[PDB]
Amino acid sequence: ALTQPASVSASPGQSITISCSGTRSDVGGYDFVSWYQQHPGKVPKLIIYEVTKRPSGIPQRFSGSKSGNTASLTISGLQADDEADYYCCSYANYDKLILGGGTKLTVLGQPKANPTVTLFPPSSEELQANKATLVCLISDFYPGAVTVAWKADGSPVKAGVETTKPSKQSNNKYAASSYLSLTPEQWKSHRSYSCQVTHEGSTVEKTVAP
Amino acid sequence: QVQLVQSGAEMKDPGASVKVSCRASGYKFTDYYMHWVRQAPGQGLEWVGWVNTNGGFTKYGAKFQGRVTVTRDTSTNTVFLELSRLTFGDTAMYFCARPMRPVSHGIDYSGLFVFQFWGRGTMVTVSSASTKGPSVFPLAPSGGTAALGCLVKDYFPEPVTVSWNSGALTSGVHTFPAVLQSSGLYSLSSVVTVPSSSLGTQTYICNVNHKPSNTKVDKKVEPK
Repeated sequence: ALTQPASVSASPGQSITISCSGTRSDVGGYDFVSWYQQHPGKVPKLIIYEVTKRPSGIPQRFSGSKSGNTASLTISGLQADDEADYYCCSYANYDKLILGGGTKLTVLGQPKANPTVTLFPPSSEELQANKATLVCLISDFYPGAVTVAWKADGSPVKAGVETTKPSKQSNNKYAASSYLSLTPEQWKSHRSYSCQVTHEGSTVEKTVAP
Repeated sequence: QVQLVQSGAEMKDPGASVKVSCRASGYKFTDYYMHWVRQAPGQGLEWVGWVNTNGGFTKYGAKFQGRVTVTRDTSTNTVFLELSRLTFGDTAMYFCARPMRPVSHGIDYSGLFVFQFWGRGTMVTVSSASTKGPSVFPLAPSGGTAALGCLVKDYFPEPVTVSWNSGALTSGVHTFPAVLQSSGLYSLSSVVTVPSSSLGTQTYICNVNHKPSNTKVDKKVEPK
């Protein structure tokens, strides 16, 4: 409902900023933006509310702001313990609360690494079973988070998508996978399908066709 | 001093119903609403609904209208979340969360629009009543590297093991976590990054074993 980057990162001592884009009906319409910190396997924690305020116990180096339809969370004096997933939230018309998809904050252990992407076509074996799966492989990247967007002849596809949480490779870089379910007719009928991968330092779009 | 204590994890069949409980303490119960927030595995937080504990009035999120019913018992300081007609898509951690201030009806609702205190969450898992073996499909290959792999599609339950070339091939091999699908079945893929120049001369075979269905498949993966 709200849009956040997949990940942000920086060195200890530095600062990061996480954006949270919405519309006039929510972020742009009210000052009811909150942010939550979720440490791996722990309960979410309120860190910002009403765009700029903090609940008690949250240090001053956590700050919030907004401009137009986009809210931002800024964390300075980065510490290892800041490593966590961060979610924004807003009141929205009408009588609802909506949230962003989440942002992984990594306190860099190593320099960043750009992803390599491979997009696999459906196999003839799957096609002859009247089904089709496109598999988008994302390899060798760091920090470990990406956004994957599927397109059909240039236009967005949201149905029939499953995506793995990033996993760690034997060589300690990260990988992810995404799967787009199609009919054989869709596969044969479009000029092309593509997998567009957004990572912290680069974007890659791979295209495949029959 | 505020505490929120939730009931234990639940495992359910599709179509069943479940009622999760959240016990509140450390504040005047009816002065505050209560939220329910969920998190499907590997996914983001989603707002499910709120209840005004003073009186019981409820509002629900868009995708949660109907199959979700939130109640409370003011005599025991307990809030309930009932899910009916469970689907595989309902598999998630369900958190109760208290907002930060009482609402001023017709005047100020700012207090409501945050999740200040959280329960530890209650896992609800909707589990396939089935055993299905996977279909195994080749992921055909083609900086001097190339990727190839196998797609292990539509199986239940876990696990599936995958090796390459009877275990001989290890470098560049990566086997992903399974994705839970809306059907209640899993899929996974295993890939291996290899020299492009090895394509068409080296042989690549994925060895798949899904013991629950006694599915053992060796699939040769050839270039396009």
